Amino acid sequence: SAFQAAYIGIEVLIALVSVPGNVLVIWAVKVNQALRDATFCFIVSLAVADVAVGALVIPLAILINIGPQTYFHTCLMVACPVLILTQSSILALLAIAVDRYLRVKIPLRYKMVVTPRRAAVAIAGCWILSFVVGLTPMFGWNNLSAVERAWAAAGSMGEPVIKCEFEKVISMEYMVYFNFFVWVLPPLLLMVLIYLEVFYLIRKQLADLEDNWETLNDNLKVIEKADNAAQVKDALTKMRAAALDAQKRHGFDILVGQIDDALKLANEGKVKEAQAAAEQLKTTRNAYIQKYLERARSTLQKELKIAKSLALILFLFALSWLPLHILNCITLFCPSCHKPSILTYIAIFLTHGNSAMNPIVYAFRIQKFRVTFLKIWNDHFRC
Amino acid sequence: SISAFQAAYIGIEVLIALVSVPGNVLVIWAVKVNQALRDATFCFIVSLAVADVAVGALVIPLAILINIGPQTYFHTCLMVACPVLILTQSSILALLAIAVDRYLRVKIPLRYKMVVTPRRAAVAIAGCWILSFVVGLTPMFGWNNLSAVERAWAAAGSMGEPVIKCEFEKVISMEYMVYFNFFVWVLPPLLLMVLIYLEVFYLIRKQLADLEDNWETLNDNVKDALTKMRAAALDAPEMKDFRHGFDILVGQIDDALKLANEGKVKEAQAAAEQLKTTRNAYIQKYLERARSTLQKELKIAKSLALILFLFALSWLPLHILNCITLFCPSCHKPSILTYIAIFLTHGNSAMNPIVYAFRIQKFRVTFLKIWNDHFRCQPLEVLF
Ligand SMILES: *S(=O)(=O)c1ccc(C(=O)NCCCn2c(=O)n(CCC)c(=O)c3[nH]c(C4CCCCC4)nc32)cc1
Ligand SMILES: *S(=O)(=O)c1ccc(C(=O)NCCCn2c(=O)n(CCC)c(=O)c3[nH]c(C4CCCCC4)nc32)cc1
Ligand SMILES: CCCCCCCC/C=C/CCCCCCCC(=O)O
Ligand SMILES: CCCCCCCC/C=C\CCCCCCCC(=O)O
Ligand SMILES: CCCCCCCC/C=C\CCCCCCCC(=O)O
Ligand SMILES: CCCCCCCC/C=C\CCCCCCCC(=O)O
Repeated sequence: SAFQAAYIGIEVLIALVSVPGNVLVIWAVKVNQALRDATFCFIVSLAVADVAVGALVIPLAILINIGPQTYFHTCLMVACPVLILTQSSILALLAIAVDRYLRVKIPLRYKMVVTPRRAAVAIAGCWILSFVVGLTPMFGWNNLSAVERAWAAAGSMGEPVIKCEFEKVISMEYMVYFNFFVWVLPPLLLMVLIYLEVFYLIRKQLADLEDNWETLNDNLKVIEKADNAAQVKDALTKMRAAALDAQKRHGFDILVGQIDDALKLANEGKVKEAQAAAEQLKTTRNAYIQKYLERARSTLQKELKIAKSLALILFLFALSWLPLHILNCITLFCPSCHKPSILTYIAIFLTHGNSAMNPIVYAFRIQKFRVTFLKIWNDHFRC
Repeated sequence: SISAFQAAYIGIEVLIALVSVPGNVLVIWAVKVNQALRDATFCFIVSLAVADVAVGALVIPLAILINIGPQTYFHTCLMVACPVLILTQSSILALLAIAVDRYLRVKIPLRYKMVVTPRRAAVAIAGCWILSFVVGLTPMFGWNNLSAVERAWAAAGSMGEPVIKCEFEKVISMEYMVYFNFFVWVLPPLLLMVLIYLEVFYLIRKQLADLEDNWETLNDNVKDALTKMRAAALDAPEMKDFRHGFDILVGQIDDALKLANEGKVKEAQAAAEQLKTTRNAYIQKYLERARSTLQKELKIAKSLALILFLFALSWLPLHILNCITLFCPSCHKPSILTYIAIFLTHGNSAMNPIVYAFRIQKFRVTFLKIWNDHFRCQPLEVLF
């Protein structure tokens, strides 16, 4: 009794935290034009899936818990929404990971590559494939034949009426081989790899800017204290090459022009005059080049900042979801093994609970959601 | 071992669905892309289209599956019967919204934009669907023949839930269909809409009549003429040109009137010639633009009315059939009359897109653009 009330209460509480948060996430993206980006469009899809868990999956579980025995088909139908919705989440996250990859990987062609319509197609695909994976049990892959044998062996007519249990209607072979090994693990590992790559790229790109910045300062010391024009030329050419790398506009025009005006001397062989260019290059550097460096730093570090937040979401997803899979694997491979009910129950509470986390982590980590949620709260949900 | 009649039913259903789904998807497409259709009326036409897409994509397939399929549990047949009830109810309320929107424009044109706002239109839409789900899901809450079938199942002497040939009249209560759905949730909306449109026409025809009255008053027409011209003027980027056309006119009417106090006709003819120049210079624009904008209000109203007429004409037979089955269970009614009634209702989901294309100019131009830009296969036309 009190345990059932506790289950129902915890479920109700998880649902009560889940639904408003994700509705608020979906709200936040619609109102705010600063969140009109591919990443956020997938966060809306991911939020929608979480709203569906709290609004549909958790109520069904409670209704099945408090309810009577059901037909096989009834229990089979009720088992699928969570399979669809959980699958949608994974693909939605994978979309976010590849979107995060593409930005840093192909920044010049990003806007022409990743377009709203393509993002929409990608979204639609996730849901289509999610319905495909989640409805597979409805097509036939289940224990119907296994239960019909026991129903006839017991000697009962018509469709099997049973206590609605997941393991009674959904095939563990399906859950382990099809769902987990094909449709969970490879996306997870691929995403885990993609993020490592995303960090690797950003850290290297940050390193390259500091490399170019230090190269440009280091060679000014070489030019200012050089004996032979050959030393100055070797500095100037590397400074130029560094400037052409750093450019990948008009500050760089003015700089590279002054490097050419310096270089022009080095062909004749006059060091004295080359010091006059060096003083101007320092003026150009401080006039123009600091801006590019600082803005590149800030915009790269902003790419880094989000990546961590989006990674944390993946970590939380994986950490929330892996237990219930491990449980499905150990039940399949070791049916002889006993596994305590509390471990089963906390695993299930973690999965439903995962629908509450995203809105909370967005509020804590992502600045633009924080400012919006406050505005929505103040303007609409304030006492 | 399938009957040619069954094949014909399935084929006609499939064809109706094949005409219905693309048309309404194209209607929903047309409103989204075109900013000229970003108006309250069209926002209800999207909701009405969505309902029709659902008939062709969900209701017609379910009917075919039930037709070709086996006997079902009572609950299965009860569940499958409801979507059409929801969707049909949505249509009526969506049309009623359109009727009152058409009324409000002509009734309160000055305050229309401040009254009928996007959010209010959205709330109104949402309401239609909520109430539609309420009316349509009522049978799922309990109002059905379950107890009536359970008696016969036990009387036959069979255990468990009733398995039966899935028929509408076997699971849905006729009392519900006649008293609740038809008498409360169909007829009053229909009659109210029928009244609203008559009023909408009445207003527009009178407003058109008044402009021609003022125009004819001005052209027929010293004091008795001038006072009527004045009275007509008081009744009567661009607003500046109208304002100033009226300044130039009323100024010349004052310059004419100035003579009438003294009493000199000869000179007043000099003003009359200038007033005709002012009329043809400025006043024709106001008249013609008012004519065009009023006649555009008239043009849509007829199209939207035709949709109501077609809806009522498509839907009333199946209701009459439900009433006569309820009140006269002894009465025999031929199957063809039952079948054409049912074909009409599913068919109604195909009509709206077709009538929009024929009558409404802005949908016609859009459907062509969507066809050309997305669904064109010109190399087949070149291939011929
Ligand atoms: S209690 O023991 O009475 C009890 C009451 C209610 C519930 C419950 O809410 N169950 C819903 C979760 C069912 N379920 C799944 O939905 N999935 C799919 C996830 C996408 C599973 O993979 C799953 N595995 C299991 C168990 C776990 C270990 C024991 C055998 C399978 N349940 C799953 C539960 C208990
Ligand atoms: S044939 O006789 O085998 C046959 C095959 C298939 C169908 C069929 O597709 N029927 C679907 C229509 C069911 N139906 C409704 O949906 N509604 C609700 C409208 C919003 C009705 O009101 C309704 N009334 C009836 C009949 C009418 C005459 C006999 C009594 C009930 N069916 C309705 C049909 C036949
Ligand atoms: C018993 C199952 C019933 C199935 C009904 C299927 C239809 C589902 C309803 C969806 C709501 C559609 C809302 C459309 C609003 C359009 C708003 C707009 O014009 O922008
Ligand atoms: C067996 C029945 C399964 C029912 C599953 C429930 C799913 C309901 C929730 C969402 C489905 C529609 C997907 C819409 C995605 C829109 C995301 C976006 O706005 O980008
Ligand atoms: C056998 C497999 C069954 C497949 C059923 C199809 C399910 C499709 C569900 C939802 C499609 C719409 C998703 C929303 C796409 C729009 C994305 C956007 O523009 O934001
Ligand atoms: C009978 C009790 C159950 C009631 C359930 C009602 C389900 C409501 C479903 C959809 C309503 C939301 C429609 C959104 C309309 C959007 C309008 C707009 O913004 O254009």
